[PDB]
Order: sequence, then C-alpha cells, then structure tokens
Amino acid sequence: PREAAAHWVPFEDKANMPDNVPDVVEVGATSAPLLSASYFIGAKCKPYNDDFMLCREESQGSGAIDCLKEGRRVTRCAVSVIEDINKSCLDEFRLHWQCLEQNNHQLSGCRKAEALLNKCVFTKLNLEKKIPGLRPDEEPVFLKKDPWIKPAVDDFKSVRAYAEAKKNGTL
Amino acid sequence: DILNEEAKIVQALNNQRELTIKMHELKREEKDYAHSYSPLFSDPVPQGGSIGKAPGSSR
Repeated sequence: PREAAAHWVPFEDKANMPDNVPDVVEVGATSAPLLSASYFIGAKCKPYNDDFMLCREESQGSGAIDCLKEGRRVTRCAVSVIEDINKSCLDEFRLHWQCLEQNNHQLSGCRKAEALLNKCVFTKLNLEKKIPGLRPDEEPVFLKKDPWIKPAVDDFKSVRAYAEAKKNGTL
Repeated sequence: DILNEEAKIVQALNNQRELTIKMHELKREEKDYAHSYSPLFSDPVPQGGSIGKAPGSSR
C-alpha cells in the first residue's frame, strides 16, 4: 500500500508452503489476458470472490491467516474459466489482447475486437459481460454505437476478422 | 420569634452549603461522550478515509 524507496533492494526467500495448505493451480496469466477475461471470471466466480472479501472482512486481525481454504477456492474457479476459454475462443480472445497489448491497456482501443468475442463466449461458454451498478435507461458503453473516443489505430487482423464476422453472419 | 427567624436563616445557609458542595461534585463528575463532544455521532469510532479501504479493519 505504499510506493518504494530511495534505494530499495528486492529480496526473496526460497521456502515453501509449510504443512497444511495443499498446492493450487496458481494463475499463470499475464495482465492482458486476465484483463480481457476479467468480466467473465467476475461473472462466473461472483459469489466466490464476494465470499472472499466477506471472510477477509469478518476476520479482523486474523485476515490473511484465516481464509486460506478460500484463497484456494477463488483462484481455482478463475483458472477453470481461463482454461475453458483456452479451449473455447483462443483465437479471438488472444486477438483481443493482441490488440490490447498496445494502447497502454486502455480499454478504449479495441471495441471491434471486443464485440467479436462477446458473441463467442456467450455461444460456447455461455457467459456474458454485465456492468452492475448501471441503472437502466443508460447504455453500457461497450454496447453503444458511434463512440466519441474512437481509438488510435485498430489492429489490422481484427478489423478483417470483424468484416468476416459480418460476411459469415456470426455478428 | 427571633429563633424562628434564625432557624430560617441558618437552614438557608446550610441549603447554600449543600448546594455548592454538591455542585462541586457535579463539576468533577465523569462526563459522557454525548455531553462532552458532539451529541449526534455518539460513537468516537473514526472509520475515516474510505476510498482505498480494505475489508477487515474494524476489530
């Protein structure tokens, strides 16, 4: 919760998870894939993560030491989601963060690559991006048409993929 | 008659003494939080700075 030093030195410890906690399948996803699939792991693993922050709340002082069962719980289901999308829409999902690896991860960059993915995951993995807190008669901003902030350079692959989504009638 | 008058006066003064000594105890009495600080906001619990807050801070 604090920025680093004048001259901080990094350090690590070659030790292990000692006795009781079994090993987990720890998320080996870099920022751009998990940022892309953030809505879907928030959609499927909603009450699990909600339980996580609830249990971290009620464990005042215990905190970190209490909910190890739950840190085991909430990561694994997200790993299940990303493995299912590794099997599901790996071309288009990868393409979404092939676009999103530029633009400083600004989500404003890759609308045309995004809407191709929204049909795909809702087809096979049958999940959906939903923005909570958005009261009705208010357009969700990745659903709207003619945005004000149009991005800098759309990638060359997903624009052709978008045209082919129109020609195949998948859109 | 004069002793009745002085009964009234001396009882008035003892009323005065047992007024003031009690009022001195009323000074040094432990005051509640409702009188001492703001009447509403009856807790002193700060719970401030809630933007980057972390679940589990209460104890």
